[PDB]
This record gives sequence, structure tokens and C-alpha cells, in this order.
Amino acid sequence: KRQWALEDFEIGRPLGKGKFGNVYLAREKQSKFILALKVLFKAQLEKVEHQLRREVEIQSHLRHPNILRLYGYFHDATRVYLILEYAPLGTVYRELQKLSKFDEQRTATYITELANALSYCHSKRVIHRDIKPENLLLGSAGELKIADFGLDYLPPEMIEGRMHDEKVDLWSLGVLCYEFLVGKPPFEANTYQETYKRISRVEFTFPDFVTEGARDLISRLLKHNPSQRPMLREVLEHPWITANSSKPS
Ligand SMILES: CCOC(=O)c1[nH]cc2c1N=C1CCCC(O)=C1[C@H]2c1ccc(Sc2nc3ccccc3[nH]2)o1
Repeated sequence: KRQWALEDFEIGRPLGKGKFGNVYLAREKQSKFILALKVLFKAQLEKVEHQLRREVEIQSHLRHPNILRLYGYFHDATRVYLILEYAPLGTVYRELQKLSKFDEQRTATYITELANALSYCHSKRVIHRDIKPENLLLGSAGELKIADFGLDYLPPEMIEGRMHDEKVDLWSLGVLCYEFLVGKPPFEANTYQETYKRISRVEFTFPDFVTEGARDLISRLLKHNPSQRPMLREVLEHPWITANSSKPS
């Protein structure tokens, strides 16, 4: 067990706001490494608690270069502090907004890193990650980090009130692959009710610039019947992925 204290850190700029408190860039005073210090107000946190609890637990046991690291935690009487990895390149969402859409190389690379992280997650029994672009951070090398962390992306089984399994993550990967290449998720519409229908019927169109290999991959992942979706290893072996990914799996 390691005891941390506020005094061990040099607090820097705020990196953002969570529904429960702020996140700051911070430097640990001895090592000088740089990290994110997330603050959660004990009070409104019971407005629940002991979950997050599950959360620090889960994130603490996950050790992967494509999953945001939790280095430790400490607390006082209105605050709990999470010592988190700092992702210097920001969010993938920011990158998508700036470029409007990603090329095949960038997309296939991100999908490789995500499939690897998801495969590791599943190997540790963790499933159903929210991998929307705003929840994906970028490390120093431009490598993606799943930053889960205590409707467009919901699979049919979910919106149709059935039970779901790890196959929900494959559906997410397909929606993500489409959003990366196109700049918007595939079932986007005006009203939630119209989006629910699109998802339920797997109703979406491809822009002309989406290639043959990309369509094959996306269409397989976005199968209504979860058992018909490819396994993560089949995604990593898909020819469109092995042609375009700038990194091995
Ligand atoms: C790209 C720059 O941002 C970061 O590097 C970074 N590192 C950690 C975070 C973060 N940038 C932001 C933006 C503002 C909202 C928020 O919470 C964070 C924070 C973060 C997002 C997700 C997690 S992991 C985590 N959060 C938890 C909450 C409760 C219990 C366990 C948790 N693990 O930490």
C-alpha cells in the first residue's frame, strides 16, 4: 500500500470538468513525472459511491498501453483524488473535429489498437466499454487510450431490451470505424426515436469514398445478430486492417 497526499503534487492547469469535480495536470514532486489528478467531491458523489468503487478496482487491474492507467488514489473529507495517466495529445474526438474525417491508415491503426485493448479487456472479463471518440485519449506517440473510467453507439440488442454480451464491443468497433472514416456515426438522425429505428433495422449508408475493404469490415461488425459479428482476432486479421494499419497488432 502506498499513501499519497495532496502535498506530493504540484497542481497545474485544469484539464477538464467531470460531473463530480475537476481534473488537473500535475507533477509528482519527487519523480517529476507528469500526470492527471482527478478530484471527486465526496459530498456530491452521494447525489453513487462504492461504485466508482468497482471502478478504481477495475482500472487498477487493467495494464495495457491502450488503456488509460490509474496509478493510485488518496482522499480527505470532501475529496477523493485519482492519480491518472496524462494523455498529452488530447482526445480522438478533438482530432476528428479538426480533420473532419480520418484517412484509412489512421482509422485502421486506431481500430487495431482498440481491438487489441478490447481483446485484453475481454481476457480480464471486462466488457461493454464506451469507445466513443470523446472517450478515447491520445498518448505521446499518438496511440489511443480507452478512458472509460467510472445512443449512437448502442447495439440493437440493447435498444431492443435483450440481453447482451461481449459482442456489444464489436458493434461499438463498427460504429467507431464508420465514424472515423465518415466523420459522423452511421445512425445519426434528428430525433432519438428515428435513431432507435435506424439502429434496430441497421439502416445506414456509405459515402462513395468508403472503400470496398472498409465496407466489408464495417458491415460485418454492424450485424444485427451479435453471434454473426466477427471475433476481435478476425478484425485484427481483416485484410483492410492488415493493409492499412501503420502498426502490427
Ligand atoms: C487529454 C488530456 O486529458 C488527460 O490526460 C486525462 N487523464 C485523466 C482524465 C483526463 N482528462 C479528463 C477530461 C475531463 C473529465 C475527466 O475525468 C478526465 C480524466 C479522466 C477521464 C476518465 C478518467 S479515468 C477514471 N475516472 C474515474 C472516476 C471514478 C473512479 C475511477 C476513475 N477512473 O480520468
